[PDB]
Amino acid sequence: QMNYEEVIKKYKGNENFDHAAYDWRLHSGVTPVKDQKNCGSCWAFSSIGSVESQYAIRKNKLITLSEQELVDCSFKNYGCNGGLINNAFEDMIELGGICTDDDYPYVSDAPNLCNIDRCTEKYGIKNYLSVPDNKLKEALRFLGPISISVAVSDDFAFYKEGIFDGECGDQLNHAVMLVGFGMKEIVNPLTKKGEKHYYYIIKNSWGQQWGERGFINIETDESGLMRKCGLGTDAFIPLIE
Amino acid sequence: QMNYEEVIKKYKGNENFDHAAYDWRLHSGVTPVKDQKNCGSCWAFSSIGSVESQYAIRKNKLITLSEQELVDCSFKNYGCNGGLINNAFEDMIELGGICTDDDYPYVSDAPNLCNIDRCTEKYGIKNYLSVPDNKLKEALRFLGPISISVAVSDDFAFYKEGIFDGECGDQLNHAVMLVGFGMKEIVNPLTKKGEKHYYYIIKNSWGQQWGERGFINIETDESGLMRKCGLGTDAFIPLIE
Amino acid sequence: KEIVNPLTK
Amino acid sequence: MIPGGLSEAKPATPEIQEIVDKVKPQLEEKTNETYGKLEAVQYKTQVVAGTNYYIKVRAGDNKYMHLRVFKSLPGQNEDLVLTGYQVDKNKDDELTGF
Amino acid sequence: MIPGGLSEAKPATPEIQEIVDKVKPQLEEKTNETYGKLEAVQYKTQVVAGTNYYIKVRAGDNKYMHLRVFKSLPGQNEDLVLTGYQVDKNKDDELTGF
Amino acid sequence: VNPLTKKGE
Ligand code: NA
Ligand code: NA
Ligand code: NA
Ligand code: NA
Ligand code: NA
Ligand code: NA
Ligand code: NA
Ligand code: NA
Ligand code: NA
Ligand code: NA
Ligand code: NA
Ligand code: NA
Ligand code: NA
Ligand code: NA
Ligand code: NA
Ligand code: NA
Ligand code: NA
Ligand code: NA
Ligand code: NA
Ligand code: NA
Ligand code: NA
Ligand code: NA
Ligand code: NA
Ligand code: NA
Ligand code: NA
Ligand code: NA
Ligand code: NA
Ligand code: NA
Repeated sequence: QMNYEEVIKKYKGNENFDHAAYDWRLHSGVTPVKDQKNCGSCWAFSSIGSVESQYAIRKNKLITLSEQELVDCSFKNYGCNGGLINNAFEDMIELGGICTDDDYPYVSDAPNLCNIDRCTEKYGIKNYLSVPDNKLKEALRFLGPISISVAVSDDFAFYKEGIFDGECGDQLNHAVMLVGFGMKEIVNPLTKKGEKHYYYIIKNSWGQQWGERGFINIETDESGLMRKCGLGTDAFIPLIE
Repeated sequence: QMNYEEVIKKYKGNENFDHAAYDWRLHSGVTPVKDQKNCGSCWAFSSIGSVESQYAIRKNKLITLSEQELVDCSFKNYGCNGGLINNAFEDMIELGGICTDDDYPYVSDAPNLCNIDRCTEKYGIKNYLSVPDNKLKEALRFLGPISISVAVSDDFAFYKEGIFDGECGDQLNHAVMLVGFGMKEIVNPLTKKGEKHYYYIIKNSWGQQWGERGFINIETDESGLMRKCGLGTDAFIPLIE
Repeated sequence: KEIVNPLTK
Repeated sequence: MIPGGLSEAKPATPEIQEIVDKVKPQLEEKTNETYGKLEAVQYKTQVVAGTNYYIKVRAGDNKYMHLRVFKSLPGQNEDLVLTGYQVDKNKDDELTGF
Repeated sequence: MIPGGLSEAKPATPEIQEIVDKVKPQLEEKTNETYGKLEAVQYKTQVVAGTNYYIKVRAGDNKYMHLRVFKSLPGQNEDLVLTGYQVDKNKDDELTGF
Repeated sequence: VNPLTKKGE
C-alpha cells in the first residue's frame, strides 16, 4: 500500500520520506527482555540481541538467541567483567554464530567453560556492523535495530518509569539497544532550546521490571544529534541477509 | 617417568584421526589464566592449570587449583626465583593433593610460607607422562593441553589481537601452556592471493588483561615445528586419568 | 560427525 | 568505560564505607576470621544489574584486604549482599574480581 | 637447565643503567644515608610477569648491594618500584633474592 | 544542509 513520499506533479526527492518519527518495536520490532544478574555483560546482550532482532525484522524468523555463548567463551573479550561492542559480533563471523536458545541458557558465570562445538543448530551473521552518527540522523531508516552506547549518571536506573533529561555519566559505561525513536510532541520553545517532548526508546540489559517495563525513553532533538549521554558513539548493525 | 609408549595407544594409537583446528578451550575443558608477578614462579601456573584442565576435560568437574601450595612447598624444585614443571608435577605425586585456589591464597613477590594440612581436597594425579618435542599439534588434541615452555624477548611481552610476526628471545627462559591450533583465511598485503596462515593457541600466566585473554598466538604450521620461539621443548603433561 | 542420524534429544 | 567493566580507582568517600559495614555482617559466619569492623581506603565500581563495588580494606599484620558487593538496582532498599570473598589480599592486586 | 627463572650473570648494557639511575627516586624506604644516587657495577635479569631487571650498586664507605627491583608490564603509566633492597656487602658476593 | 535541500524556485 502507498505509504509516504509520492510525486504527483513536478518535484521528487531521495527516499527522504518524512523527517518525522514513530517507534519500531510497534511496527515490526523488539525481542523479549532479560536480567543481567551479578554480571555486567551488557555487550553480550546488545550485540547478540541485535543479531536476533535483525532476524525477527529482516526475516520473520524470530530467534531468541542466547547470551552465555559469548560469555562462556569469547576469548577475545575479558569475561563477564569486560568486553566491548567495537568488536562484539566480529567474534560470531568467525565462530559460526552463537549457539541458540531453548537448547542453552545464560547461567551467571559461576566460573565456567565453553560449549560451542556441541550443537547441531547455529544462527550467525554475514554482514558487518557500524552505524555513524551520519546514519543516526535517520537512525532507523533501516527499519531495524542499532547497538549504541549510554553513559549513566546513576540518576539513570532510577525507575523514572518515564523520561530522563540531563548531563549523564562520565564514560560510555553500559551497552544499550536502540528499539527506535518516538516523537511525542515537538519543541515547546524557551529562551533557548525549550522543552523537549520528543523521545528515544532504548531497551536495556539490567532487568525486566525497570522504568518503562524493561526500556528507557530519553530526549532527542528533531534529528538525533543534539542529545548528551554520548549516544551515537558506538552504533553497530549486525546483519545476516 | 612414563611416556607415549602405551598411553597415546588408546586415543590416537589404535585409532588414527584428523583435524585442522581443535581448541580444548571452546570445548568445555580449560580453566582460568592467572599471574606470577615478580616472584620467580612461572612453573606453578602451568602445573596447576594442567591439573584443572584434565579433571574438567574428563569427568567435567571444574577445579581452580592453587599455586601457593606450590612455590613454597617445593621439596625438589626451587621456588620464588625459578622452578621446573617437570618436577613440580612430581612433587605433587608425593604429597596427596593440591589445595583449591581459594583454600590457600596467593600473594606476590613477598616472603610467605607453606602448609599442606590446611586442606582435605585430594586434587591429585596418579602419575604423569613425558611429551616429545615433535608431537605437539596432536598432543593438545587427544591427550589434553600440554604444560609447555616458551622464550621471552621483550617483544613477546607486548601483545595485541594478532599473530606474532616479530622476533624472539635470546634464550628459552619461560613456562607457558598450549591449548590448540587453527587456520585463518586472509589476503596478501600486496595481492589478492589465497594465503591461509596457521597458528597455535597457547595460554599465558601474564594478566587476563592480555589482548586474547591470556591466550597469545605465535607462528606454527601444519608441520608442527615452525616454532619461532621454541614452543614445545619442555612440554610435559600430568595424568589424573 | 553428529549431523542428522547421530544426535540425541 | 568498558561495557560491563570500568576505569581506574576513585578516592574512598564515606558512602562505600557504609556498604562496607553491610559486607561485614555477611562476612562472619563462614569466615575463619571471627570478623568485625574495618577501614576503607580504595574502590572501583561497575555497570551491572546493580553497581558491583569493590572495597579495599586494611587488616592483618601487614597485608591489606579486598571484597565485592553490589548496590542492587532500585527495586527495594538496594539491600546489597555479597558476590565476592578474597580476604587479606594486598593493596596491590589492582582492585580484583571475586 | 630450568624452565622459567633466573639466568647466570652478564657484563653490561647501559639501558639497565637507566633503571639503576631510578634507584634514588625509589628510595627513602630505609636508606639512612646521604648518597644522592648509587653508582653501578654489573648486570642481571629475570623474566616474570614483567621485566624485573636485576641490578646492584655502590654507596658511601664502599659497601655494595643485591636488590630485587621491578619494571612494569605493558600496563599502566611509568612506574618503577622497590620490592626488596639491602646493603653492607662485597663486590665479589653477587646478586641474590628468593 | 543536504537531506532534501530543494532550494531555488
Ligand atoms: Na524454528
Ligand atoms: Na577489522
Ligand atoms: Na563446523
Ligand atoms: Na549521583
Ligand atoms: Na506529528
Ligand atoms: Na549555549
Ligand atoms: Na565519534
Ligand atoms: Na627409553
Ligand atoms: Na604398566
Ligand atoms: Na616425600
Ligand atoms: Na628484543
Ligand atoms: Na622490543
Ligand atoms: Na591499545
Ligand atoms: Na619474515
Ligand atoms: Na611470494
Ligand atoms: Na615486496
Ligand atoms: Na544415543
Ligand atoms: Na551515603
Ligand atoms: Na568457618
Ligand atoms: Na577484637
Ligand atoms: Na554469597
Ligand atoms: Na659456561
Ligand atoms: Na637507546
Ligand atoms: Na645519567
Ligand atoms: Na674510612
Ligand atoms: Na631467601
Ligand atoms: Na531562495
Ligand atoms: Na519552472
